[PDB]
Amino acid sequence: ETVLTQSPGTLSLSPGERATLSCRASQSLGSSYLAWYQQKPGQAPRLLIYGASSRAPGIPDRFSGSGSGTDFTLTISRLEPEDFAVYYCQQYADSPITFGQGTRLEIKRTVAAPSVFIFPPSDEQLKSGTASVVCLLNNFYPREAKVQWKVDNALQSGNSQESVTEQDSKDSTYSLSSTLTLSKADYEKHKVYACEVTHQGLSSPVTKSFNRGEC
Amino acid sequence: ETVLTQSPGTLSLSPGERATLSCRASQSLGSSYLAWYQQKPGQAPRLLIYGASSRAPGIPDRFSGSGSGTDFTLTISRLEPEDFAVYYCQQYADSPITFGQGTRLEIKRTVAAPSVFIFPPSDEQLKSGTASVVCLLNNFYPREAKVQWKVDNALQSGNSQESVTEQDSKDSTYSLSSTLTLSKADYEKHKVYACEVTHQGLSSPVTKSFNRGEC
Amino acid sequence: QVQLVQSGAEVKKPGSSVKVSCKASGYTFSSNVISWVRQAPGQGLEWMGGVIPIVDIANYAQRFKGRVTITADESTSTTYMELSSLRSEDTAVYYCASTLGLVLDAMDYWGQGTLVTVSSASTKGPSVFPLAPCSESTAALGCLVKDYFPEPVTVSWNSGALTSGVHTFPAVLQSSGLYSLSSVVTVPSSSLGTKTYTCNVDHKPSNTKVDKRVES
Amino acid sequence: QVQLVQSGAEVKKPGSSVKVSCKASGYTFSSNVISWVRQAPGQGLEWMGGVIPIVDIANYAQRFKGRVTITADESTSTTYMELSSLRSEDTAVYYCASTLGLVLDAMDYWGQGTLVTVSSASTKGPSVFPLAPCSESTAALGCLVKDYFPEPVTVSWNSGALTSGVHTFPAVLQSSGLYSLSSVVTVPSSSLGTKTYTCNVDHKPSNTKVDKRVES
Amino acid sequence: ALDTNYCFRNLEENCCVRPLYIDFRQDLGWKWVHEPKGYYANFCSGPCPYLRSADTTHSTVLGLYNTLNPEASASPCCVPQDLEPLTILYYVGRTPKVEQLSNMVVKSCKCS
Amino acid sequence: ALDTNYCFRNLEENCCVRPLYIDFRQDLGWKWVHEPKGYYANFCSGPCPYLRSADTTHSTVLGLYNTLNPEASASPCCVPQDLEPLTILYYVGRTPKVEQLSNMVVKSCKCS
Repeated sequence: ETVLTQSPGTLSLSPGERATLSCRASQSLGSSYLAWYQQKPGQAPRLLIYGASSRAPGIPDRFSGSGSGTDFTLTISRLEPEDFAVYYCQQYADSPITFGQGTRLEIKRTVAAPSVFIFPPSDEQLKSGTASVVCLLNNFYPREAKVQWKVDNALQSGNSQESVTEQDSKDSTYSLSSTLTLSKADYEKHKVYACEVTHQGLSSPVTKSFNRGEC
Repeated sequence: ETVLTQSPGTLSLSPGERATLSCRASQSLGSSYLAWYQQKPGQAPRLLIYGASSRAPGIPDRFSGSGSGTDFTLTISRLEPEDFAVYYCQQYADSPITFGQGTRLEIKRTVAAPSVFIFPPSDEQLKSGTASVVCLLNNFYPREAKVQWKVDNALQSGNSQESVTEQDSKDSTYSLSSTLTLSKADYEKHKVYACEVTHQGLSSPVTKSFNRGEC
Repeated sequence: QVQLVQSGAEVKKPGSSVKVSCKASGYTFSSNVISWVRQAPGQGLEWMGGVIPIVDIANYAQRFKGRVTITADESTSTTYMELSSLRSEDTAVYYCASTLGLVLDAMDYWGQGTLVTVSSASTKGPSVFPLAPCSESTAALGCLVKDYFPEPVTVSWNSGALTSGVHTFPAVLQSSGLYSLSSVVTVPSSSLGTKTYTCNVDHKPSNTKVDKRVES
Repeated sequence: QVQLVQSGAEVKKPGSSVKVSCKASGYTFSSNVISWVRQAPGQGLEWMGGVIPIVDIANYAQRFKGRVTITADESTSTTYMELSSLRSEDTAVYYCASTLGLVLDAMDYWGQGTLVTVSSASTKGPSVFPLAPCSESTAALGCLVKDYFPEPVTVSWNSGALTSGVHTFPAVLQSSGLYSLSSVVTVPSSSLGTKTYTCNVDHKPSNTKVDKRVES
Repeated sequence: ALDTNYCFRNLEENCCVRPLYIDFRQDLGWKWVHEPKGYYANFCSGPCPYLRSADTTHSTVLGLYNTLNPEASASPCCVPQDLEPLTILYYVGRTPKVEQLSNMVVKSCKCS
Repeated sequence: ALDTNYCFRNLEENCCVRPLYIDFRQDLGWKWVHEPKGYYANFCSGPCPYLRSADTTHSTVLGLYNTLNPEASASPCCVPQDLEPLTILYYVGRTPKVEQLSNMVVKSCKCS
């Protein structure tokens, strides 16, 4: 009923910079009915600010909230590493309680190239019905990559399940796993297979392909 | 729905004599289901025997019960002065509880002629409304008596409000008090009045009488 | 020495409900069963019914099933018999006794009793009158209390200075709905006009105490 | 300091109902209202409703106005969130948290979470497939777990050794209704006759253990 | 739920149902019942710590309260919760009567 | 009958209602109520001698029993016979809510 809309959708900044998240309510909230939570991958939400600008116990000084009415803002002055995660705003002025669509604050780092690697279906899987063709993208940034396979030079149709890892901790990049899961059906029908991948690197789309062979 | 019958209805004897008061039940009452009470003027009956021959705590050895079926008998061995009262037999072998018609135990003594007296309708009584005429037998025995008034040789036992007194303590006689309540309607129109009596202790009946006169 | 004390006597109009009580002085109430027996004037004993304590299961008598309601009460250690829609015959002394044990036993502990008078009449009376003679030795005269209500009436002579010969009689109920009893006493003619004979009558219900004398 | 311990994850059949629970450390259960918020895979938080202890009055988000039920049991010192008429969409992480004070406040104390997965599935998996590719310098070896269910799966390498280079992916659901993930690992071409390409895959639910080797 | 089925199978120290035989005469002086000669009416005994079978919200509050202030002496009590009846046999004169006395035996107990 | 109208008006030594004020915040930690700040949910206490407002036949029979066997430990306890509600005012967000909590206050007492 009362919708909170946080922005920006994603905020990539370098450690130390000042992070400024926003939340806009469809209706007015008092001066003390909004809240801020941070969510670390695979963890319950951590309460940061209540009312507004009211720091929850044990929360660091660098976390300051502010605002009233409809526009509220959470500001992390000096960004430490354990600050890059997901941030949601919660309102409790009018039932039901409602959160924001969230905001992703992640590490901004020098662009990097994705170490592509095509993979051919295993013998232990091909002697069976299915055929899972794997295509990797080792480490890149800002994970702003679009992928499309080529069935004998042809764009794809709803056959691409691709998950992505979380920005690594030792290096700060992402790894993707694009998979064209098609059975022996259209497999033993065509022959050309490629994993085209256009990435922000100045019009240089690489495409490692392969003919159907073994070692 | 279960009637008892004691007898005699009146038993008269002198202290020291043995009194044998019996009670015959409608239906049987086996044994240990019939009680014996005593009742002096103005008191709650006192328990003597329950079931039978089992006398209540604190009761003189002279008091003893006996019998079964429909024939129980209370026996007082050496009759005492304080032992002349009314006795009832009670059954509790079948609801509702029921009692005997009672039995008087009056002390016996020589015959006594009634000292018949008469009174005139008092002046203060003859004032508001009309007065009543009072007759009075003093001390007789054995209470065998009937008393008819007289109005110029006339009366219909329609105002025969006579009541006897309890046997005396000093001596042992009764005293009857027949009242003759009338109105000026039939009083002022007659002259001769009399308390015609007949106690069967008299070799001859008597009848004190009087013509309304004065001091 | 276990006692049962009933409530004061009461007078009520026909078709009404009286509520007599009984006081088991102290402790032996539950371990006992309380029955109710009533005695009509000059009549015998009627078994009203009974009730068992703690559990409250009363077993009335057919003759009264429907109008009598014997119920006990332990919070006050007293049982109350209750008869409604009273006829004139209901008038009598209501006794409350405890049975020897069973529900239908030979009660051994009785109350003092309660005089319940049922009739159409009001608290009034009495009409005291003297009784004169006018000859021969040792004549007797008397007194009279007429048209009173209710029954409670004590009649003495000369503030109780007279007992020998005094004969207070049993009241009676005429077709007038009011009570009236006669009273006399024998005395020597030699003490006539010399000593004074007063008829100290008493009536507890309505505040009344009358006196009277004799002469003729 | 207050600790909240929810029940363990659960797998359910559509149409059935799941009952998750939250364990409260006594000294604060009776004085804290508890809300329940769930979170769907890669989605936002949804407040489901809540309840006040002792008084047992709960209110729910209109969305679940008729199939959710939050109650509390002070004895067990826990609160139960029972959701029935289960749908596939209901599959998500159900968190339980205590509010700062009011019925509708911010929440400072949460639970670990409870994964309630609604699937028309049987515990079947995982299908481990070894896959290798091929002036290269460096390449990677991808050990691919294929079809399996439910989704609580761990995949260590070489009995817990090779930790650098590893990229254990997020298991996505397939139209077949089962999950599939991949443990790709970049490595220097300098590793050939290394003799240790162990790919340990512990599917927890079914009693399953797997260790493959990648080559060619 | 502190019933016979539980209080009787464990040696409880807190509030629970205790067994008790009451002989009709020797104990109550009811020389009016035929059969039985007595019966197992039970009772309840034992402390009522917080969170222990709270009859009402009050009992709960009074429990949560008395814990932090035992000095006030307001700890809720242990009292019967569910009571069963005891049938009996008594004679009226000579007719036999079998009636069922209500609320005569304790089966479960609560803290009120 | 042992209610406020009698228990308070006297200095009863045995089973009776006893005044007691409980502050929501301070005594229960309930930071959710708005008004009142607390209330008078009383309690009951004091010996239960023979025939004192016995709840059931049982409570009566156990009464007579414990009277003769003091060291058997089966004296009926004193517990609320009458409870009343307690209207309260709490906020669900920013909306006044006036509900009625049940079995919150002891209006009278008995020996169960």
